[PDB]
Amino acid sequence: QKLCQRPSGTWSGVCGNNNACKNQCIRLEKARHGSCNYVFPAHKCICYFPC
Repeated sequence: QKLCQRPSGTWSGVCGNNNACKNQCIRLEKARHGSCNYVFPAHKCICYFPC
């Protein structure tokens, strides 16, 4: 198991707080993790799934 990233699901916008959208992913789209991943040109909450 590692973490695979997936931006779309519950997230749409900017990455406000790591823990916030992490939890949001896990609750909504049911990810394992989620954080501000720096994709050009700005941090977005990318949800991390177990892969």
